[PDB]
Amino acid sequence: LMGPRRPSVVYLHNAECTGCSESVLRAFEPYIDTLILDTLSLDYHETIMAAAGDAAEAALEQAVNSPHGFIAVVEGGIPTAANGIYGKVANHTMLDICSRILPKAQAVIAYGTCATFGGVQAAKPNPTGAKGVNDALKHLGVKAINIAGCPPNPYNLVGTIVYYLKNKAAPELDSLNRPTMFFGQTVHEQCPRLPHFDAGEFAPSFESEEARKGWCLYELGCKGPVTMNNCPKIKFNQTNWPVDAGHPCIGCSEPDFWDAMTPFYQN
Amino acid sequence: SSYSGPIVVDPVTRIEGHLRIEVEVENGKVKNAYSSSTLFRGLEIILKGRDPRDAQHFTQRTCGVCTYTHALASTRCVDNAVGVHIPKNATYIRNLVLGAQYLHDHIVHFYHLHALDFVDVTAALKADPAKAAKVASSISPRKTTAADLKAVQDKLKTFVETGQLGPFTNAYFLGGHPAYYLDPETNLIATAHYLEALRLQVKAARAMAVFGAKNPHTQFTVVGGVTCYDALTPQRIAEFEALWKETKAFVDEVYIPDLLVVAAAYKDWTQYGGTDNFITFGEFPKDEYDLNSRFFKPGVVFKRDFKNIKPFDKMQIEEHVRHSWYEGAEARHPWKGQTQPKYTDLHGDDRYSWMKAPRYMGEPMETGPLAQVLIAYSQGHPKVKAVTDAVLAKLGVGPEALFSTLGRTAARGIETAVIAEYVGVMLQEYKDNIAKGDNVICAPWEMPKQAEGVGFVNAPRGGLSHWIRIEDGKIGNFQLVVPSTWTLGPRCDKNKLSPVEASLIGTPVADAKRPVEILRTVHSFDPCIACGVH
Ligand code: SF4
Ligand code: SF4
Ligand code: F3S
Ligand SMILES: [Mg+2]
Repeated sequence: LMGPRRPSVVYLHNAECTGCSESVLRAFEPYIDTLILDTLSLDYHETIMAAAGDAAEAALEQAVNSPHGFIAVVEGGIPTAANGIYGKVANHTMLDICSRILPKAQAVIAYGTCATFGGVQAAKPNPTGAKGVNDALKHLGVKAINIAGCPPNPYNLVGTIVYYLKNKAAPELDSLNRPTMFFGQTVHEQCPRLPHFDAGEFAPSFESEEARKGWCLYELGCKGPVTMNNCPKIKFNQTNWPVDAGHPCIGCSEPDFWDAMTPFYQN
Repeated sequence: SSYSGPIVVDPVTRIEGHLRIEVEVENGKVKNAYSSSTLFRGLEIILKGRDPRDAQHFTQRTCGVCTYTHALASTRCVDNAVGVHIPKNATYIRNLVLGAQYLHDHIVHFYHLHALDFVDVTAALKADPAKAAKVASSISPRKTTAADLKAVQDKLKTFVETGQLGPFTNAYFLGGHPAYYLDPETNLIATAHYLEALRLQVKAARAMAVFGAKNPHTQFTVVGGVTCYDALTPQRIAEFEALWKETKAFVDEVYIPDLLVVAAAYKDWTQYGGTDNFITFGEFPKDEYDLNSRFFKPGVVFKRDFKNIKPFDKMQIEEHVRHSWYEGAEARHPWKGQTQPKYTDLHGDDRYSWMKAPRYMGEPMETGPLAQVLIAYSQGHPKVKAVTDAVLAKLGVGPEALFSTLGRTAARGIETAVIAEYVGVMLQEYKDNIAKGDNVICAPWEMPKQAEGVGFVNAPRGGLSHWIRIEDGKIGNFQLVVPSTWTLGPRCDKNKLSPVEASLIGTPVADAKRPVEILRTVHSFDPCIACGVH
């Protein structure tokens, strides 16, 4: 599915909404066709691969056991309650699958806040016992690079993979294992509304003339001050990001944000 | 010489989410089917007790393929619970983002999820690019030359000669397959357009970010309206319009001609994958509180009786659990819904899925493009009628052909074409409204301590509803009933096969080790298991 030449990527889907996979399809310069045909060899990916069933499982086995080595990119939290049964693929629990495959990877990237920190299904009361990859697999020595966001900026995935392929090492990582080159600033310190924040100019409601004039969204719940991401700088889809669309940041690149940042419309 | 025995497809790939399909086949034909969804997250449990304004942020993460759709359904649901009537421009902007979602979603479905069931990409290496260009130019107003297609063939040849087939590893077509019928030239045209669509979908998704902040997972809806004052500006409107026009051109000149050429080559697929009953909720309202104000109207049809479309009564929905991994056997209306997981393993106590089994008046209902198209046709929708008639005439088949896996695939293209044109009408109405001096995008509202609400979206896979009970100003119950739950949920407590299960009966299977025929029918419904189970 891959031998020499392009580095092999094994992409796994655990408890996920596939928004992280969709974010990678939005890759721009390079686009995803360049990535799949020239940069990398995408050797397992349930959303777009041709094989299904037993043939898909054999494709996975061939990739993981390759003497050329592979990189794992993991989307979704791992459900650990009740011995892992809330999530299975090919009748194996996602916990078993990731426990057997991720220790064999040359590098692991946990892509999206669900794979990094547990995400939406880990929000209280966490009925499926969902955990992020490093939490779930601590005991096996797995240390995934965490690229957070819900979904992350795909610029941050491609930039981390390019760095790793060039330097054969992870980039500098923060205390949440996220690359400092993308997650070293708060959203707020990069925000165009920062002068209004400083001036105490807050929109009191979304219908207000202050919201129309682009006043700061802190009183309406914005989590920009407590959230590390590069959204105002890179933007999304080469055109926009939440505060420029008039909506507060909900803190989506931070651990446990579903419970820490809620109610989303309060600060 | 034909196979008798079971076949299991786990994972079903080229869908959203985690699906296991099991069939029994007798003498080469499927005799029985089970649709088993194998991931549960429990978002309905997680929502209990929270602020109703937070619901859309959680429920949008039901699914990133049908991104936006659940934020819209939850916002419509809480709008409804609080009794706010959002401003006209909020309806326009929400509707324009939804129209853009449909175009992105269905383009990606046909090429990137469905087509590898019908296109042998490696046979494209054998094609004559000059002949293929002639064929591509005869089916579309866009001219394609031999050099255009050789560039694709050259890139593909470098890829395959590397020995690293990537997403094509162990494809069911490798080495040839009796159920793959396209000639090399048509495989090359489809492969070229698969690759083109990987870049065009970037633009189709960007259209949603122009007003909606980002894709995936938009961030511009609030109770009472939308937040994006920049969406009123001529520059953001021009940016959206340019992305829309290029996406529409691709729908009209690339997707629909390819759909018709592949359908024409697989006309035997009019004979498999039919279903009996159809439900649709309508979409693109003029009035948020009247489904019959929508450009597509709601309706219910039983036993293909399209002369007698029944009104949609939201109180006749019940979600069954008897064959699902939840406690007990009692079906519930979603305003009385229950999400009480209880796993019994595959077929333990006759349970085999994490999806509930929604029934309407006790019946299993297909929803999605085939239901939206057939019901709107039967309501006299003139755009739907024009496009569907032109498709049937181009394929040389009668209306009966629509009740099939091919027909459902065709209906997805029909609805894409119709929505692509209607997005320009909505955009003009929006422009006209701004020019009248209406610059309002959000309305004020108050949270009631006790309320019931429901929000209805006809999403790319069909009728989506979110249901809230507010108690003490908080979420007392929140239930999602999602299109793929209808279509791909399991049997109910009357043991009625769901639409996907019933549609599989009769499927021929040429090679049980490579059961592409099962994928063709399953993929024609465009399953989304994260949606179905939440
Ligand atoms: S991080 Fe967000 S977008 Fe990605 S899989 Fe999880 S819920 Fe979906
Ligand atoms: S809108 Fe949010 S990120 Fe921007 S200045 Fe205000 S609090 Fe900070
Ligand atoms: S919600 Fe997420 S996408 Fe950026 S603006 Fe806030 S970190
Ligand atoms: Mg539900």
